[PDB]
Amino acid sequence: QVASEYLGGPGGDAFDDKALAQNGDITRIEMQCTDVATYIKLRYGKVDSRQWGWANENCIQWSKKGVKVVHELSSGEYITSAIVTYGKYVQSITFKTNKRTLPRCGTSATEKSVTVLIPGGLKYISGRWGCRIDGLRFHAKC
Amino acid sequence: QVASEYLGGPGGDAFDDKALAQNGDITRIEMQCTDVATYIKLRYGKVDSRQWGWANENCIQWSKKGVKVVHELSSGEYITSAIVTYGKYVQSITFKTNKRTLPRCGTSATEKSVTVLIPGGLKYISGRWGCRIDGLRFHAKC
Ligand SMILES: OC[C@H]1O[C@H](O[C@H]2O[C@H](CO)[C@@H](O)[C@H](O)[C@H]2O)[C@H](O)[C@@H](O)[C@@H]1O
Ligand SMILES: OC[C@H]1O[C@H](O[C@H]2O[C@H](CO)[C@@H](O)[C@H](O)[C@H]2O)[C@H](O)[C@@H](O)[C@@H]1O
Repeated sequence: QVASEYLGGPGGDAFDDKALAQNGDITRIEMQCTDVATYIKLRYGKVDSRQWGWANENCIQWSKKGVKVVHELSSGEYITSAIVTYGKYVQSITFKTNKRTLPRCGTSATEKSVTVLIPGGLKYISGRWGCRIDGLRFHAKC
Repeated sequence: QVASEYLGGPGGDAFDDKALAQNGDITRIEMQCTDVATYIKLRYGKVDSRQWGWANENCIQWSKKGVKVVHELSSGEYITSAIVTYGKYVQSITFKTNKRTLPRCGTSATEKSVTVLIPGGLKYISGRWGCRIDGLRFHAKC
């Protein structure tokens, strides 16, 4: 059960998709994307997680909201790396799969950048959330 | 298994430790170090690789040489992060493990930098080499 280091800060509430991933492979990525990433929501098999971020509409006081971005993954498509910029919060996320690169969620990439290899493909994510994505951790199929 | 991008230039000869890595986890890191890193040589279990770099002593016409730096990894110690600065060649390499940060090899770190995180630990390296380290690629365990 390999896992990256936790990337981000201590705010928000803890979430962990571990149990949900027992449905199977990640089949879908949903995020909300502006100058930063404001939520992430993965689908394991047929089942979506909760919306991890943009806890409520009044969050518009502390950041932009953004556009709902979906990447449906095809059979046998696995997320094998992520470029993450982060500090107190997750700022931007760029996923790469064994089949294609995907656009960055979060047009600003000015904070500390890190390229995370995800051995075996991404199995699931954990992290912390509130108005946005306080932090992420990548759990690998390894 | 999952691997990073190739970091560096097109010169030298390709090398690949994949087959050697079947002999075990990385137990030792040897590099030659001046203002830049001029070779790298890992040990996989008890099996040493060839010296990847500093092909011969007249390489001194094209860069400084540097000193031999050896770091032995303890049992259960693995490389979780590599900061590489590079351009036409690899310039500097800073390894971090799950137990410590090792000193940078290559005192100059002015070239383009990338921090590669490897959850579960680096399994092996590949790349290109001649008088120095033309390029490096990092391979995870799955
Ligand atoms: O509701 C008041 C606060 O809203 C935000 O704080 C929430 O969301 C943050 C980012 O996800 C979390 O770090 C934090 O713990 C949550 O309370 C806003 O960022 C705060 O500045 C507001 O005080
Ligand atoms: O053999 C003379 C050459 O030495 C150097 O080139 C070798 O090492 C380089 C760096 O590792 C490689 O890029 C190159 O492929 C090798 O031939 C030097 O860089 C050359 O100028 C010399 O001709």
